Amino acid sequence: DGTDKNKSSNPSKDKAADAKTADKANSGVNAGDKGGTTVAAPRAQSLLKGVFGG
Amino acid sequence: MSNLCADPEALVEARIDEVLTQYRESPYLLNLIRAYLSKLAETSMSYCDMVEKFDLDTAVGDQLTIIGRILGFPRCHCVCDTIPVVGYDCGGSYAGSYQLAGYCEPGSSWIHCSPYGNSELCVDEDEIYRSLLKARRYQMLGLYDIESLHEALQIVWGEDAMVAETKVGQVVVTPGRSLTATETRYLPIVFRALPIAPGIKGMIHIDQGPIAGYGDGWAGYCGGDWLCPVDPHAYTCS
Amino acid sequence: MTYGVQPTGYVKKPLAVHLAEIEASMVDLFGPGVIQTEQSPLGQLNGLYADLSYDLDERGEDLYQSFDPEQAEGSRLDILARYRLLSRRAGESDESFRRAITNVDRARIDLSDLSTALSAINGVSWSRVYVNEDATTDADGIPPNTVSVAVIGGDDDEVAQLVRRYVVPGVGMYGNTTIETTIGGFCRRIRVIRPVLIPTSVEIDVQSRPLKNGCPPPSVNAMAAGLYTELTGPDRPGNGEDGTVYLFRKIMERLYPNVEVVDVRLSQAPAAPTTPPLVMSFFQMMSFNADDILVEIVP
Amino acid sequence: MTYGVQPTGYVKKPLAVHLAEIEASMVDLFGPGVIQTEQSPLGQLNGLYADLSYDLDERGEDLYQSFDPEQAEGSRLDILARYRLLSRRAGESDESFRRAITNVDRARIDLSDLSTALSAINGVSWSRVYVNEDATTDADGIPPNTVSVAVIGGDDDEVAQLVRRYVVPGVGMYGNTTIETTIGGFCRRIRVIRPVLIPTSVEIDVQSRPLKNGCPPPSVNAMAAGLYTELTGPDRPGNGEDGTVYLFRKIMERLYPNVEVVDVRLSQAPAAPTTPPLVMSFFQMMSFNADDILVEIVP
Amino acid sequence: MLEVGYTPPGGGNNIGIIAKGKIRDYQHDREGGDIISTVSCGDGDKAYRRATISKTIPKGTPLTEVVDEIHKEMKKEGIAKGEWSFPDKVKNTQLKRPYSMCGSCTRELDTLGRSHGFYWNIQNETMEIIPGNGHLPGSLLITPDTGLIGTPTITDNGIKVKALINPEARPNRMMKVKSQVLKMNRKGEDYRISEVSFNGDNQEGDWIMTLTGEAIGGDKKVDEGKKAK
Amino acid sequence: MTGYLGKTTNQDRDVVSAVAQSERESVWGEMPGRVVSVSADGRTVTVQPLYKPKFNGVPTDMPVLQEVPLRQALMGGVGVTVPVKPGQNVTLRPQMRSMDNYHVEGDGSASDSRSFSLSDMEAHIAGGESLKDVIPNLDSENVHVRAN
Amino acid sequence: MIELEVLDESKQKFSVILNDRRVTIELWYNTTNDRWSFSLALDGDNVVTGRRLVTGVDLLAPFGLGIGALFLLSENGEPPTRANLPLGLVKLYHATQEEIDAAISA
Amino acid sequence: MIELEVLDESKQKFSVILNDRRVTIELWYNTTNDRWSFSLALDGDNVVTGRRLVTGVDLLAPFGLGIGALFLLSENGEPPTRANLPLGLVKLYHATQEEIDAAISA
Repeated sequence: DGTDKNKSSNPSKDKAADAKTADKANSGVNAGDKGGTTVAAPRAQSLLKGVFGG
Repeated sequence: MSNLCADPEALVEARIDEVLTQYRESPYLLNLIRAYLSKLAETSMSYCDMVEKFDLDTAVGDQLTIIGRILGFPRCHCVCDTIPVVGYDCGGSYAGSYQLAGYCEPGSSWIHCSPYGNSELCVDEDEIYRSLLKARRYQMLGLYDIESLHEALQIVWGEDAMVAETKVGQVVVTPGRSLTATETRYLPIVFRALPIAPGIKGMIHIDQGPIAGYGDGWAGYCGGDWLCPVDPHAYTCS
Repeated sequence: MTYGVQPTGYVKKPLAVHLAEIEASMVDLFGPGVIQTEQSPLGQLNGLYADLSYDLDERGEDLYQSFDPEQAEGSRLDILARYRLLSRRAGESDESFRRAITNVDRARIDLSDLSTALSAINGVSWSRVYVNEDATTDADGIPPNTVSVAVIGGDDDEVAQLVRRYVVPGVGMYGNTTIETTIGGFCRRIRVIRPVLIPTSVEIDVQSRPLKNGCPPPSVNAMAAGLYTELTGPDRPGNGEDGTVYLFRKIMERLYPNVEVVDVRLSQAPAAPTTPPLVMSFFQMMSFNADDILVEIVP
Repeated sequence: MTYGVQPTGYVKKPLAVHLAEIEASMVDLFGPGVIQTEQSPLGQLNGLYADLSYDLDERGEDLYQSFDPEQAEGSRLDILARYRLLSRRAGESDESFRRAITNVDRARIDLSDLSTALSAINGVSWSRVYVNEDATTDADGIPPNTVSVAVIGGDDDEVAQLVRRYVVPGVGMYGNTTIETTIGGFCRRIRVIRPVLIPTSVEIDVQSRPLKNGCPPPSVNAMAAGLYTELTGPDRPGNGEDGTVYLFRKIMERLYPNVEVVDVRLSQAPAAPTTPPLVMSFFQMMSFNADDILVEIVP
Repeated sequence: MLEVGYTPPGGGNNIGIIAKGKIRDYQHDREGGDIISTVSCGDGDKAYRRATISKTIPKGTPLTEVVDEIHKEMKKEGIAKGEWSFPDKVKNTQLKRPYSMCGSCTRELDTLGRSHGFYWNIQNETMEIIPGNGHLPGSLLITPDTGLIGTPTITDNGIKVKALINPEARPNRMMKVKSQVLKMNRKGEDYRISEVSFNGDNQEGDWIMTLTGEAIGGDKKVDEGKKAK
Repeated sequence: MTGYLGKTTNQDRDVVSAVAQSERESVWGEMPGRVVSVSADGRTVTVQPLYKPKFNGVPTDMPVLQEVPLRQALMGGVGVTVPVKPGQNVTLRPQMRSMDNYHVEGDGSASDSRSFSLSDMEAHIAGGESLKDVIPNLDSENVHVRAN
Repeated sequence: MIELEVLDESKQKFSVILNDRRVTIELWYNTTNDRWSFSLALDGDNVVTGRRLVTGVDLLAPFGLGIGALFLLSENGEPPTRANLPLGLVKLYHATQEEIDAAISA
Repeated sequence: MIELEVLDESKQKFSVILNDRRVTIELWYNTTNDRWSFSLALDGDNVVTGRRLVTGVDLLAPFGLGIGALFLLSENGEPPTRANLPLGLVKLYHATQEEIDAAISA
């Protein structure tokens, strides 16, 4: 909870002292519902051939 | 990948670096923390032996059994065979109705063992079960051609093994060497693991020696012998 | 290092061993005069960290058993099967799906790939695979060097497209139903068996054999329902399986060991039950009805 | 449990939870008044624990993932590929190698795939593949459980390699020509068919019939050249095909809808034209020349 | 699509969809000289109007295949499938007599709800179903250290909590609420989410959301409140 | 109909016609039904009507209607009868108000105060069968009375 | 198909309607192995947990979830890294089964 | 099972939903003997009154209320005192009949 004055505060990215510890302590950022950007038809067909054709 | 893990003393000191300045030189507190954390780091190192203990070329024991049950070839199989039984032949010789074992035989089984009580010959030597799994990889993929059955036989038996004839529905193989008793007893299980197309019958050369004839790859007067295919009785008593 | 991954499995370091190691570390740090009793400030810390170390051992065992089909469960059980590219059936249990991956006997490890892929088809209620690999026709009627398949359900197109890729060219098929298949223009005619169901009427005369005058045999209905379940299960009698006294006794005693089967009686319905055997051809199967089975206790 | 290895996979524990659990455990040991703040020695111990245990948690996740070919990366990916018989090609990246580990767990040896490969070899102008699967010898002379390959042109060594790569041991090979190629010093006697091209003389008599739109009937030489091209094309009559009224009427009618065929006459050069039942053995093939085709309209 | 969130000078992006819009009605407005374009949008609003089904349905059929059936027609109108969690009484029920469907989908959707006491709703072109006393998985924390404004206001059943709009808050989920007042209010921490309100501005009116939740009991069930026949 | 224009600025008109629409749903009317059993006194039938209203997007079934007053075309007993058997098709009609104890007592008023209840159906001969299932030999010129 | 944006956050979560199902995806970075991992929940139920993001394969194939293919791509086949995945040097894509079929047939 | 919080008050009263029942539990400290007593009301009727809180036993077994079990626990069986019960050195737990059955079967 973090309200207990006898315990440490919760690790969070904002109060971490390093980039590495910020990554380790990142509680998670949750965007809302997302819509993916569509891929143009020729590029999409090319990428799909590259992946799922062999 | 590469080295998954590092020495525990490296991880523990990497964490000790994060101690406060006011404790940087507290040998009792620092050593207490080291005692408590080095044990956890050492406990977790033991996992970095779950990496190549499952390598098919070097696995042993339960790690090889697990690979076998992934590949669908168990260590033991029903057969038409009087498996040797560990025990005493009343010294010189006793009549009895069993055959006895002497501290070095693949047919390790007691009277009370469950696989034995229902005729399941169980492969105990790792160097033979490993070969059987390597061959099973070919049944897996359906690699029934000669160009693959030959590598199946090289792994099971040796460099001198070869595939001889392709009649109508019947294919002959030879180890190319005298077989030891362990290999002879496990032979019925070898023909359950080899990549031979269903509906086609596997044979075996009588003398397990290289076959003779003409052309480039065979054996001549010295070393070769005349062909004679015989039924290994891999699935039947008859 | 006897612990961890060992030829016999993952060997766990006991909690007591963990705690002893921690205490040995603390004796060297503080001296022989240190107090570590289970109720002291230091003893409590040693307990907490020993528990944490043993919990790490637990995770190690979990990670080792996650690669063992006999212990793997769920999506990782599916990922393990993806090595042979097997697939689970709908509603299938972990026990069932692990038996397929392990190929428990199967009596012939070969053609198990075909046996399991067949069972993975949608609609296939029952399936069975047979082989005649000699240079002579067997008594069952299968020509030499032939693969026979018996299947109930599933569309013929899917069944045949599946069987074609498991049965190699040059090996025939024996059956009563023909399916024409085409890949790349080449047409192979796949023959399978769609067993003809012969309704069988069954009447059993049993005796009661209480094991040390204890739990007595169950009621007649409680036995006929069980026998029907056994005969309708996946271990139902196969094609070309004649109905014999042995076949039914081996089921009745197994289900109810406190009962002796005296007289089995069978017939092709609606005809009257009579003396076995009831001969079923290789294309015929016995089909049972929950009413036709009757059991009678005899003095 | 909620963390560690679970049916859905590896549920990794957050660092905040790693710290909160140890703080709660210390409260259980020393009462809720124990001082665990960041500055105290116990807070020092809790923070360093949380850190190390999160690291060990992450290494556990990596070890869990490295049992799956679709997630392993490198030498351990090689360990998992060796269960499916793939060796990392020198300099092949893990992406290309992991793609390569996606394979049929079943033979790709269908005769359609054989014939397609035959057609692809240089010099192979014509090819056909036949199979006898039944237990009886068919009328074309192919023994049971055999695959016959008829081919024209192409080098013999490469085609023999091709045939033996696709026909499994225990399946026969019917043909007239013998070839001997060596792989691994293993010379085999590969039997193929090199069809015997016997020239054929053809005479077709047709009745012109004006279409429903008003087209003119085609010229004699156009008829005789359109038939030559079809008969020398990839859809040509094969070996053992008896030049027949059916064959030639079907070709002529399909090419020239506004024309009816009266009769067909067939023979062998120089032998004079006779009835259209040109008999062919399975080894012979019908050959043709442009000038040896005679068409003529019947009033 | 109406995407809302926070974009701090450091940090990153917190922007997500809080309402996906099919335009309802728009109208410009002068105040001085300005032009304010007052949009109203549509939520499943193609399904509330143009979704009509065609169903003969026989006896014996289970009690969920036809939620799939109705979703077929509601999907012709571009609606997605959310989480469906039926009551246990519902999951196991079968049929004696056949099941008319002619007319309007939403109309007899409502009679569905009134007839087996369950909730169904459309949340940004995705349709969810829950029981009256139940909720769906997914929890969200609200504390003075996690975006709490004032009271975790107490109510008969649960709470009504204000906070900074921060996109996850969906109906039919769980919110764990902490403060310095709820403790002396003895009110729990986990609440279902039933009502969601978003009011905000770009310059002055901060992003504010208000969530009404009905408390979960010790039984993992929602405090429904007395339904009056 | 619901939402003529959109999401949540729902017109006061919408959320009022929606109430009217729901209350218009709630009323019962005719529906075809299958006879389950026929009382020995010959005036009440156990009916499993062939309609399910819409439940959980799916078939649920409203239960077998009990002691449904069968209604032959008689006045004072003087009239025509049809032998009602388990499996035939009737048409049901609810009343404006229930008549519990106008049947339990013949003095004529039911329990609380309603309208249009499911528990108020009379079963009637004409209106129940399906057009798919054909009744053969419909005499189309002469008054025909049947016993089969 | 569609591209799914990745934030520059060592742990992030979002939701998307894939084949008209609400799929919630959670990505988290594992520093010890320097790799991204994803958990997937179908409409509130966690179905995939702790899978590694790897380029050039279908990540959802083993599970038969019925939500299409979720795959990662990069120009020269690099592996996804803490820096390289958010920068868009490696792109996360979702492809529908019909689109995959059409490409395979084309 | 669920843990029930105890405030640092001599007398207190909360309400909890157990086995789909609204239950009002009122705790009060008896100083003369240094103990805690509880009264329990189901749907407004005080069915239990003036019962001592004791560790290690089901306090509701005699009454057959159908709301499961309420019981106190501690690390080493220390009795619940004025200071001990609010601090959580002794804890109050509720478990259902189903959970009790499953645990016994374990």
